[PDB]
Amino acid sequence: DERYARYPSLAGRAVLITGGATGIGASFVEHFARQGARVAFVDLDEQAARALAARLADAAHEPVFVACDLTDIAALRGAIEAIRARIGPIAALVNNAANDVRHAIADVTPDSFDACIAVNLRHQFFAAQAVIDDMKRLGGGSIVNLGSISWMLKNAGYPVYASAKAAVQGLTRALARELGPFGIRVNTLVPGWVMTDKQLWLDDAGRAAIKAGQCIDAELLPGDLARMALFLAADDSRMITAQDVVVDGGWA
Amino acid sequence: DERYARYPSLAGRAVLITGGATGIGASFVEHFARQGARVAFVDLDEQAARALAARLADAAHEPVFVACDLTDIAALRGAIEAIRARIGPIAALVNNAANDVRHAIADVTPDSFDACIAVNLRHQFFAAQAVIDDMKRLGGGSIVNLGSISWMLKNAGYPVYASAKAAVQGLTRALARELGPFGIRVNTLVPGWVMTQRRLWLDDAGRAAIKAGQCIDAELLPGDLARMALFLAADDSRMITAQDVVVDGGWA
Amino acid sequence: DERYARYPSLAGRAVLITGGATGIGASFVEHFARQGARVAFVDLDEQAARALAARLADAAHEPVFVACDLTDIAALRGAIEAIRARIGPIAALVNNAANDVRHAIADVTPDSFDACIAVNLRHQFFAAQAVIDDMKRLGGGSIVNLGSISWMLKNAGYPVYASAKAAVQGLTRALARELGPFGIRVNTLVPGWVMTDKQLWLDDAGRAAIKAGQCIDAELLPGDLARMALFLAADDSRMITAQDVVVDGGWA
Amino acid sequence: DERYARYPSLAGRAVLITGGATGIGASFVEHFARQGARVAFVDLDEQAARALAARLADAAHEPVFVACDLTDIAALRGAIEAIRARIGPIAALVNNAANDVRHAIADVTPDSFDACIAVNLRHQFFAAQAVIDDMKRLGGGSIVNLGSISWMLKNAGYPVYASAKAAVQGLTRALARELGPFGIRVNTLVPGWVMTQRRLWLDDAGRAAIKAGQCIDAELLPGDLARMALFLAADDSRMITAQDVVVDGGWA
Repeated sequence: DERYARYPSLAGRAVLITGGATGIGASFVEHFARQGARVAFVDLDEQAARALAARLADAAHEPVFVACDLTDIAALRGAIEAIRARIGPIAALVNNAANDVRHAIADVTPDSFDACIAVNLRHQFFAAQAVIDDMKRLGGGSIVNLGSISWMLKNAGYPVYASAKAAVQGLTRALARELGPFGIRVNTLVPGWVMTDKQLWLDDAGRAAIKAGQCIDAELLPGDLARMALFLAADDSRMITAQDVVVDGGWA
Repeated sequence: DERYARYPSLAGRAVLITGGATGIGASFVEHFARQGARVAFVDLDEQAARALAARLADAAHEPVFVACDLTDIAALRGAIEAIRARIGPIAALVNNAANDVRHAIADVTPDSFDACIAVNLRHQFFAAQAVIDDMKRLGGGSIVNLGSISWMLKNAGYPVYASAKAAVQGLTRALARELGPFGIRVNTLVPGWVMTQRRLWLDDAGRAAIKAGQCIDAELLPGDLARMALFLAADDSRMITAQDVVVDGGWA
Repeated sequence: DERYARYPSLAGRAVLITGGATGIGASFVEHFARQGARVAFVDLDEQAARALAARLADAAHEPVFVACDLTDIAALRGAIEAIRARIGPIAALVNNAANDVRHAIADVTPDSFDACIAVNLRHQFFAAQAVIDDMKRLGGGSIVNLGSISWMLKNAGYPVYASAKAAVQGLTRALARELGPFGIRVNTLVPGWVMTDKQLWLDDAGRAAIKAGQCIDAELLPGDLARMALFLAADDSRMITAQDVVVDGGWA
Repeated sequence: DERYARYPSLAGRAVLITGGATGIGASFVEHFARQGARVAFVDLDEQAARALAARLADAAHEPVFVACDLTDIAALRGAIEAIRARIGPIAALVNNAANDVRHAIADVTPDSFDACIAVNLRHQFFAAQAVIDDMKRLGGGSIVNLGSISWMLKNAGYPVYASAKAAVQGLTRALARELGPFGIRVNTLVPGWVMTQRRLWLDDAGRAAIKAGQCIDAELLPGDLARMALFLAADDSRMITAQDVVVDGGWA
């Protein structure tokens, strides 16, 4: 859309997005590709991944995909290595992959707790760990960790997810301190209730909750999040680090 | 600088900046003018205002201004009315004017308290009040209120300034709730220690404090803040409202 | 009530409460009096003040009252002087007086803005200013500034009140830094929606909002706030300073 | 110390503390025991646990304990069941056990990540899970989760610990929402730099950092935290839930 910004510093920039095949992940892939970045992404959904790359084949750089289960850290490290060979040293990382499946407090088991941490928090740390050397060599970079307003609203229904997403604050801040001396910014990008393909299907009370919660009476869309990530990855935000950057219509 | 973003939605957009003639105010005026906006500003200092407009006369629109004292709400309102006559309805307001002069707790008088509130907080409210109808007519807009990390760091030296700048949170949030039904966003933009003053001129302890405080060991510049204001005023940030948008190298 | 704490350090302690005649102010007066403190309070409502002192005449110390309009700083300073003569150097100050009268954005005038700041924020600063020397002489003390969840929830209906109450954060933090070297703690005490005599009179939507907002489905009462203030004024909280101490059932 | 509060509601109250044998854990055990509570604790170190109970055998109730490894959720659950047999239904839980061992970003492995989450966050969830039914039966209760200012200060040196301690916010808030309908409060208790280590033993720079950070130039002690936990577990704090209750001298 011609109304929105063009970021010269993203042209040719190596950008890695996790969980990139669907949802806001796919919006990140599309937006970066349309800015001329050299995008790569990982996901489990190979069919969706191929579709996304195909509809972006007319970008400056067709996005690169590697299938990966991000609960498997060895696999993730291998995928990042394979990606670096194709797009070069990673300059921006969007730690997006998540799973907000509901779970009752009483039903949580040690294994289900661990799985929730694995699919929401743990890979953010290990993906960051794997790109630091690249960013040092580049003279800086930007790591964008996906958070959530879930815990900020004190939502019921998924206590380990709320915990995992609040954890991102600590991850972001700790990494920002250690990586800032190398020009690496680390920020948490916090979506509100994003209307995706998966998310008029609510009941009246759900619509009322969004309208009462948000200050702005409009649907939050993937592109709202993606444009914020563009700015955070671009040179334009070089002194923004350790922030909780909330894009939510004013709810939380 | 050709590395930074261009925002097509700012071309021709009417933007009003308070305290525009010096400091970060002048950086906001210049950045908006260079994006092609129709900029107006107010400032106490007619000479500084004249100089700023003159050196931006080669922009798409030469910035216009009214010299006045915004502790005088009648004068502020008259200035905004005169500006609206010259640039049309206001689409973005940057509520920037401030005065951080130091004051000891014991030296504060009722008059000096009131003056500090007048020059730091009060005009933000009244400038906003004066542009709401324009933004409602336009179908949206963006109000950017300047905050400060002073109170976040619990700085000594200016307790009424710390109070006035913390107050901006409440102003922002209250306005965001009432104005959001019309597509008007209201955010607080929070600078760190901006080198308008510079690190080199400090003593060893002063330099050390900034280096220890910030995550990134680089000088924060007016342009870091101005680029964030561009994004907040542009269509790109349509669902970002009620935020404390901190640009400070990771200090606060 | 015999179930609640007894604070030995409050016995005989000089405690000043502003706006003490009604509402949570009166609850502070009662609670401190029942702990054996030497209480004084200021208020405009002389009838209510006399009633409150009369029903507490059987405490260790009958509370002392001085009528005062806290928009008049000279009067406030005079009242504090008169109070010090009766209860001794002030060891704890509860900056409680407030007025949350609703006001439309469009209806705010320079005078009404100023009056809202005067009756909500300004006297907190000046009462603090007037007790610092006492607390230095005592070797420490505790200043408790009343805040509000209004601005935290981004409530509509009173933008200058929201601003004034957010300002308390800056006041508290700035004072905490400067006064901490003298053992003076400064904290913001933040009530939720307190059910007072003034506040089953809501409509169904109002009750639903409180039940949806609070985590705990019970009425917040003055005593919930008053017990927190006891702890903050007592020796028990000697290392708690610069906090936003929220007592609200989990809403904000 | 006769200067501090006595909480009548803690007499006979069943209180469970994790990591009870050392550090602030032992201070919690002692303070609750001296208030007349029926204390139980778990700890890895059977010898330290035995010593602690022995030196508190003159309390109204000698503390009881189970030595176990709370990275083993089966063992934790078995311990809590054995404790409930000995002290009755649990009315207050202090989720204290932690390990802040330093770790370089590059040295973190999947195993070491998981172990850090296990010893800092995971057991908080499972201990809470194990006491909910008791608190529902009792008609209320208090769960106090230990946080940290580490991540608030953006400390380097232990990124997974910072992550795990930030996660506690989400755990607290999520549990507070679901448990509040039963009168169960859930709060995060956040210590500063507690002198368990002491200022005198630091180098000049270390002392300076605490003096510059804290508003109050005094050593934070275990008792500062323990008294706050008493208040949070006592009836006195019945409407305080979902909070980050920071006891840190004004640093964070």
